[PDB]
Amino acid sequence: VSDVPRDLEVVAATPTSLLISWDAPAVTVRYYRITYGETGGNSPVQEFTVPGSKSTATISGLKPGVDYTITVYAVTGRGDSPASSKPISINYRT
Repeated sequence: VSDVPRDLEVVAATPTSLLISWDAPAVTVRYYRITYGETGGNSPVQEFTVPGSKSTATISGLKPGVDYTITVYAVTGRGDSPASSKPISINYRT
């Protein structure tokens, strides 16, 4: 029944890459969408999707010491009614 991402935390931080790790439900999750970009910007860095099969993912192309806002869109869906999940976002300085 747990259909809400959790344990969103940072495992490690390299001088040129960050490793984030959250959680994927047990239901049939089509795909996820992780977008990131500095707060108060006119052009977000970027974003990418995944079969929601992996609960972790590596990212690169950022900068140390800077307010970072990440947002994860858990898109499940079944066969018709677009079950718009509950996208959530959190601010964190990395």
